[PDB]
Amino acid sequence: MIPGEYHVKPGQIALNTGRATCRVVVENHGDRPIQVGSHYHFAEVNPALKFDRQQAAGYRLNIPAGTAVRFEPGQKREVELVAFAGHRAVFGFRGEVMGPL
Amino acid sequence: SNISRQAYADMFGPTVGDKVRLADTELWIEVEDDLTTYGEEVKFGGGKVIRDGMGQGQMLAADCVDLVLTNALIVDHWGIVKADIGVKDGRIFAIGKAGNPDIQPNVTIPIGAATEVIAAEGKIVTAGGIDTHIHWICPQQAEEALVSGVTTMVGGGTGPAAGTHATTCTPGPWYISRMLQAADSLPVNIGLLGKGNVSQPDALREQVAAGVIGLKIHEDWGATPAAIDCALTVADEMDIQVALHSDTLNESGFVEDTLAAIGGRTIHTFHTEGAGGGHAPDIITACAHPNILPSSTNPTLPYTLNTIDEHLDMLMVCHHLDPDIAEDVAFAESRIRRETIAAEDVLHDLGAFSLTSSDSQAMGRVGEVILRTWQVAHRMKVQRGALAEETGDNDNFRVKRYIAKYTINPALTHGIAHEVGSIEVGKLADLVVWSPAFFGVKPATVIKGGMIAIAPMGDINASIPTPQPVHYRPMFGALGSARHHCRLTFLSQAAAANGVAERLNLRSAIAVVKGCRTVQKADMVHNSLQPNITVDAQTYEVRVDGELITSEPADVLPMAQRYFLF
Amino acid sequence: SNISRQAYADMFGPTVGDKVRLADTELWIEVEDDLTTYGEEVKFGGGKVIRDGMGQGQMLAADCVDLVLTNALIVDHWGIVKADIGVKDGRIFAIGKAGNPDIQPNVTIPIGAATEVIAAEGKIVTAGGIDTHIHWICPQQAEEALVSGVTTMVGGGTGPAAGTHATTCTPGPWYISRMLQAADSLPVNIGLLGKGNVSQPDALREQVAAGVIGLKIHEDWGATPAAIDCALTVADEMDIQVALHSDTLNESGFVEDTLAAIGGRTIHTFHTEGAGGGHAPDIITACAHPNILPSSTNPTLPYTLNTIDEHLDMLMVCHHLDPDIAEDVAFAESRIRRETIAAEDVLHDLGAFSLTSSDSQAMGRVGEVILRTWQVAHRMKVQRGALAEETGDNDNFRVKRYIAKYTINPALTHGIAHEVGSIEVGKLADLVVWSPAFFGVKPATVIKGGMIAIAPMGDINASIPTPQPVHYRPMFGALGSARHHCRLTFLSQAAAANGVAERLNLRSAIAVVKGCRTVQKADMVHNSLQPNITVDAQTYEVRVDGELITSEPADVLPMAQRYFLF
Amino acid sequence: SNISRQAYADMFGPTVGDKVRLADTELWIEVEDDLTTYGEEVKFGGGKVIRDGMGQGQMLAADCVDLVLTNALIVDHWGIVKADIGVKDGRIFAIGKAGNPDIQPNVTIPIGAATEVIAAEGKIVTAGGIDTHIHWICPQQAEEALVSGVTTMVGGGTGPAAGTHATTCTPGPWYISRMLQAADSLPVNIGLLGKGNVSQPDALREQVAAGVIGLKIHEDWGATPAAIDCALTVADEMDIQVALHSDTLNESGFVEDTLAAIGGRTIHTFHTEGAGGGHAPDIITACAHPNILPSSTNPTLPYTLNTIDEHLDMLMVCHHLDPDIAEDVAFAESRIRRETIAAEDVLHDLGAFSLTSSDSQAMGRVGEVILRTWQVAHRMKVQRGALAEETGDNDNFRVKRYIAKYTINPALTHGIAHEVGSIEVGKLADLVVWSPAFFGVKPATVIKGGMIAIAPMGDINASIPTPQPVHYRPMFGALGSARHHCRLTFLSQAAAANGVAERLNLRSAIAVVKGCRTVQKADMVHNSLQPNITVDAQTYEVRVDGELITSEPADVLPMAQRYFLF
Amino acid sequence: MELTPREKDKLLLFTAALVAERRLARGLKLNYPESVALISAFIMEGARDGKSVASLMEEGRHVLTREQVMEGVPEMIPDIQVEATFPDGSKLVTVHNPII
Amino acid sequence: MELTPREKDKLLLFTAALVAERRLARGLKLNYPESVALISAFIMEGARDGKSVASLMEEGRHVLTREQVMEGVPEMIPDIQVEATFPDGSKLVTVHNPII
Repeated sequence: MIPGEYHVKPGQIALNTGRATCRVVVENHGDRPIQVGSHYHFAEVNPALKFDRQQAAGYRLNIPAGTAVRFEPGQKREVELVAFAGHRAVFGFRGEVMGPL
Repeated sequence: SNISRQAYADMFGPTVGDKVRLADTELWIEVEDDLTTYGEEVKFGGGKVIRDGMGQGQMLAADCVDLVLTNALIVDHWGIVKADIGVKDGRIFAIGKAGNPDIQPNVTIPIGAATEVIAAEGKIVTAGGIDTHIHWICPQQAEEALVSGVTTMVGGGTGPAAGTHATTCTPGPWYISRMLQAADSLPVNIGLLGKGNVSQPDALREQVAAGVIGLKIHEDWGATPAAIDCALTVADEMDIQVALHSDTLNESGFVEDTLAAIGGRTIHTFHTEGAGGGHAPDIITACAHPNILPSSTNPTLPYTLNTIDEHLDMLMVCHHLDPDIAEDVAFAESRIRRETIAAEDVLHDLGAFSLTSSDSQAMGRVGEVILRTWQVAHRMKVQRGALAEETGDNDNFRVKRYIAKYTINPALTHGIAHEVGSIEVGKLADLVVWSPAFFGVKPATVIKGGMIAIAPMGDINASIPTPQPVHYRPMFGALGSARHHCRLTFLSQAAAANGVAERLNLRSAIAVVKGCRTVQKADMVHNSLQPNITVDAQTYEVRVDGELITSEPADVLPMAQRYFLF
Repeated sequence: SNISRQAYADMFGPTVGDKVRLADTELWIEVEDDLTTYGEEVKFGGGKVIRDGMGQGQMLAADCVDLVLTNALIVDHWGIVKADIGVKDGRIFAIGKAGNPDIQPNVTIPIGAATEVIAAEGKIVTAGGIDTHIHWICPQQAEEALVSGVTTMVGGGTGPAAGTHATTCTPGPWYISRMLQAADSLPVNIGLLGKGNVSQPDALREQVAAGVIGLKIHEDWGATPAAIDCALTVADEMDIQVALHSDTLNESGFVEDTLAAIGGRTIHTFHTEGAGGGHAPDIITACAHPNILPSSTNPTLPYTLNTIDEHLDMLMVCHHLDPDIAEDVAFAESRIRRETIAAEDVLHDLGAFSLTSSDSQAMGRVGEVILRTWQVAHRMKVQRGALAEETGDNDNFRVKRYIAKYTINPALTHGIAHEVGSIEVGKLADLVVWSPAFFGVKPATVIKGGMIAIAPMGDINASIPTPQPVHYRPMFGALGSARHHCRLTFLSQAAAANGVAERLNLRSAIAVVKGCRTVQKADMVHNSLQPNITVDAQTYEVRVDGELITSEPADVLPMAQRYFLF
Repeated sequence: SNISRQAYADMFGPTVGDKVRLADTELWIEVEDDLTTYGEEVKFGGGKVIRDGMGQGQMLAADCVDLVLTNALIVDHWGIVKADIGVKDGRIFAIGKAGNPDIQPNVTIPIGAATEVIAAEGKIVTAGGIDTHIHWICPQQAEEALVSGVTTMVGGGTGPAAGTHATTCTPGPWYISRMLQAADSLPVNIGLLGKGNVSQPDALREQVAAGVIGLKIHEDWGATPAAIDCALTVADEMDIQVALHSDTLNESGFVEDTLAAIGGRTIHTFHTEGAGGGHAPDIITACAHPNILPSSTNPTLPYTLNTIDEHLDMLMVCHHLDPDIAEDVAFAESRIRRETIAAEDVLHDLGAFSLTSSDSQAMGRVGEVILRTWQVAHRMKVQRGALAEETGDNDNFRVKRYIAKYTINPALTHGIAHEVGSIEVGKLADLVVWSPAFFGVKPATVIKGGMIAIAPMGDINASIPTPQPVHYRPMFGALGSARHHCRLTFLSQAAAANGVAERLNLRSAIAVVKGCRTVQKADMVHNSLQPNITVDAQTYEVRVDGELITSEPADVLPMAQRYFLF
Repeated sequence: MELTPREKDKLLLFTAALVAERRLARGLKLNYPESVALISAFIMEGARDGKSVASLMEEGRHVLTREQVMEGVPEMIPDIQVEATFPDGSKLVTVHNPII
Repeated sequence: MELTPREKDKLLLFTAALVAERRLARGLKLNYPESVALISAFIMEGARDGKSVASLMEEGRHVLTREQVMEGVPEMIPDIQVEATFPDGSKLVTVHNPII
């Protein structure tokens, strides 16, 4: 008997189903580590990460909400992206779009 | 991508189909629905979702909520669902999916610069409780009650004076005025009751005109047919409630006479079982009527091994009875009946008793209304199994029936359900956050009108708020003007019209009561049964449709020795 | 029918001719009169008298009292009688027979729907005490004092600052204004004293115009003939009191010079014995004058075995004296005289000393003014027997003489006797309820302006208010606006006229002082003696009419180790 | 006549050339000047100087001070001198020679009937501290801080909600309004910060228009170049300060990018070392810029033996990080660097870091801002000896440099230096009195706006205020209306113009902020260094001009186990 | 811990009892407040132990005797009442004339 | 003494621990609040003694075992945190899964 215990039925949960995704190889050319969040507009990440920014426009990481992907200096790794929804309007980050797209 | 359900529950709390044990009881709830969009849940922290341009938008204050409770598991009379809760202007704005419409789908609760967040993932959220049987013997009762999860307190008194020790009456315009003024200092919603024991109507009308939202008829003040009738008449005119504690001595008549005086008009019966008061020994037969809104006080909930021994002296002290005086003790004794005390628990489970309350420091415990309600639910699941209404392998319906008892039902019965009583849009943000391991025992957060009023708080000088010693301390919601703005003083329509708030210079928000005469047994959420109940004049056996109603005394209960230091 | 006196006293408290021991002292009081009509006493509870149509009437609020204290044994300067007390509008309405004129005889205090009740049968009821020698060193003093039964506190200060540590002065308009504002937060009646040590009159007039009800002349500020004279002159103009603590050093002259400065004008002398201050060693000779209203501070009441040892260091710390500095210690020592300390107790018994006060945290104990007054009464009964005024086998007169010392006399001396000071109709309802076993030690109820302000209260979550731990907790009478409405801030006539209350936005009820210049020794209730007293310049022997006045030090006192945990 | 210096120091405190040890540290201060006239010092007590016609004059209130602090040893950024302090109207009137011009020479601070006195001889007097990094997690923080000597608290929050647990933001107009109202109940000066993490300017402008004096940019809300830029733009328009906690993840860029966003505009950087937050691992390089006003939080001051072990979990709880989640812990770990933690202490000693603050209950201790500042000063004297600026055999300059860190510098940085921040004429009388043996640990008196607000107080019922148990208790300065009059609520110029105080019905005195955009590193009193500092990307070594900056961890510190019960 | 007001209040009862406990151990005759605190704390530990209300109503009369307390104390205490969490929730224990 | 609020607050922790200490001595299985108070007070005395934070983070897991506490208690306490004055100022001690 455990006070307030959960009884979670086994199985998996499919995240961000139905949306466009795309893979991209990212390489950290910086000398310090960089860590990206699940909803950050990827195309505007730290300029030290080298990748095809054009393909990642309007995309974010296809990872469970709240989690993150880390890149140590010099690291190269392929990540999966998923397209932004709602109004698909981007405001903030590095201030590159600041409107729809 | 894909995530296993277990790790999912660890981050965002349980989802549809997952079950959670309520504290250390045998009651289990099952998530019936989740209003989220998997992968788009909002979460706060470094690198998380709620950040400028991401989970947070660019909207002005007027277009976003002030506070958002992320990933909460709501437990209310209407459902047990997982969702985000949005609060705006001290009131519940919406129950759904929070986030940024700019980049997220199905956002109904917008988050912006003006949005504060309370992380409720892994927590059960409920409306604040409502106790309609308070004796204002001391101001200290409000904190005790608030700490346990009760956000509204209705009752009466002037302090530690004989009258109040025994009855919930705030005698006269002067005392009423005084208590309305003192109420601004309390961190809970308040509404007073006047002394309704009088045969001249104008003496009651002044009290209602002075501020009370109801009239208490107590046998200690003389619960006679004439008095009862007078109060109900004024009640019908002014749209206020009448709470009754009938004639135990059978001095002016029996239960059927009191019932005849009542004349089929709406009335709220206190401790309908009778150990706390009422015609001996069958005042419990009242719950079979359509105009009766029956409630129980808490010392008898649930039937345990020490209940009877403890009751005799408790009774003597409260009503100012002399143990040496024979008739004072014969009376005291005729009130305590193992038979009715046992039947009461079942009647609650069947939905024949619609309310639970304390009867603070007068045969009741102010910080145990919620705790005891669940102890009865547990004991009934253990003794009788699932209810006829249940579906699936959970106790969801039993929980909805029991939660309604100290939330929505007390609110409908006293005509304040339009302001409080449950988690529905437009209602005041009186919410309670609980860790599942402490459900109904000790709360994580108590929110009054959109502001945290009291919460567990560790070392004030520590580097984080979690180091010991952790104990409940008042928060900003309970400070000066912030409190006034976050609490309600319930007035009668006559008083609100007369400018009582202006004359007394009351500072808190004002609410008015209405719909006290129209409520009936049928309106009590999940607790609207009217059984053909009988009580034997000598054996005191309670019978419904002939079948015997009874239960066995518990020797050990959950939500007890595992949580309290004393 | 017929009832034996013993069972009678058990239900309704003692009646005429019955005696009651005051706490654990040797003092006995005897009921001199009972204003009831045997068989028609009002009592509250289930089946009792106070019920609709019976002991309670059908009258509107305007025609009945708000609160009634049933079957009380009143102890005041005018009598020791059994009666019902009626309170209306925060003031004493009547002292007589409560009930329903409809069915009861001789009802003078009508009870109705608007009437709240406090059961005082078996209890002694007194007016709230008045301490006129407070040092506002900390706000915490008000609670300590209120808990002991003192409802009015007069004195001065700005907090824990040197000036206030030694003197009862609230320096200047700014500080005065500030303290008047802070006073609204205290649950006691308050009146401030300004620093009266100045030779320029206009500097005093502003202080009186700013709000003070009196001027304190303290040697630490320079108690010179010129200063004394200036203060008394302003006093005579503005109708305020002057409290003096004379020149112990004999620096500007001797007692006869200070007395010459006083010029026969009305003045209240602090610690007239002198251990607390005043011309060394015969400032006590003052009590022989008609314009002198003499009071004692409490550390020396009564003369016990540890009194002298304890005094030296107490003196050093209060007045900021340096123990290394010779003259600072010679001074300190000339102030403590076993001879005068012994004479003082007798002088109180003879009625030569009219007041008792604390001198809070400055050679006085704020929660012991009442307690020590009775300890002297007990020690004097034990040492000298009955007074010449006594009649019957009781100590009634000695009790009336001693009670007057911390109630009516302090009230007349400071010109507030029109509002408080005793249990008489029209006065503010500042009352204290006591169980006879704890008389003068720990109160059952402390009522401020008709509302219970502080009382012993047990477990807040218990089923009754009696379970342990029971300790004093604030009540509604002490909460926010209810407090403002139940307390008085005494102003000077100039200040009340100038609109000081409006400008400072003070919220509490306002009273004005008057009749400070007209009082004389002859006006001190039961304490108006003017003896031909002398003090020997070297032996310090006190003599009245030649006979030696002295007493022996007590080794054990009542109202001590039997009641306190520490 | 003539008096030896030793006996002189015993009566009037030390004079020119005398040295005093600060608590139990190795720091020594030397009196640089004495503004008295030997033989004419004012002293209070029986027979002393401050008496009518002597040390006290015949002047009206308007021509004398309200309170005088006699013989104080002032320790401030401008000097360490002995003098009398005069206070009038809640503000510092003068710093010089008090007395009576009638009979004394060079009197600049007149004493009269309206003058109250605080004897400060033998005591060190300082201005009240200012903490600009408060998280309003609980109202209890104000007392803790006040007791330690901090009289002004700037920061933000709504209570124990996730947002506030991690960030110092008071989200939106509603919460801002609510906190401004609740602030009147606190006995300290307060100014709020809004959530500045937004890319749309109007969302920030409302917050400033609603009442905040600054905007906090926190990475948990998204510290992106776009957000940073937006906030600084609004800041420049409205004359408010921006406090930053940068992007530790390097998610949107590195320190040089954040610095580029800042664009050379004025900004206050929080925990510039980085253990508390900021670009990993060289956010410390910021202190080399002219527009950067760098401060440290307190858990890392000074570098001791347990610092590192204690940090990991402290970090996890504050920012809501999941220890199971790898990236949440890698992050948590990259933040804690022994190298930067060591360099920080030196940088403070060199004057490269200008401020010290708490970061209350979010990786900071509210009652230890002052205490830890001196512990660093001590550890640096011990490790590095005298500063290049020192003169004579004392640590006077090091003390002036360190005191400025929690007094004048925090005040200039937030645009409130015109009201508080130091002991200069015209400023609010927020002063702290200390016995030299407890300097920086436990205060003798804490004065708010000319009224003692909190102080150590012994037995309330004792004959003197010194008997045990002695612990800090609230004074009159902290009661109701006296508090409102003695505290300030800092508003933004827009809010003060919009009538926010009138609309919210705030009762306390109001001050407005200004000069937040004009301050630069050069303006930080005694802490204006801009060093060519570098940090190694892997070794994390901090270097200034190439030379290595580092220090050794202390195993035992003063102001610790000798003063605290726990 | 999450101590509620009622738990913190009882901490006062417990501490007061520690005071009385030591004095009794020195052989002093206890006074009014010491006696009440001492007998009261006993009952609370009784509940923690799981004893019944009926049992404690009896055991509570054997903590102190007329010979261990100050004169007049036994008559100053007609009854003692305390509430504690028993295995089956909170219950009120009333000990009549505890000292004889 | 000049006790600050934080010192007086810890007095509550200490007193609560005295309560748990006695019950454990009677052989009772401690509950949630007793367990937290007991392990917590231990750590505070550890600092007074001068032991290091690292040491206490380890010693704190050996105060009580799964067999000395009530069922469900160990899982109701994932960690315990207390702050005390060490020879080198105040420090936070965090004991993870103290009961096993």
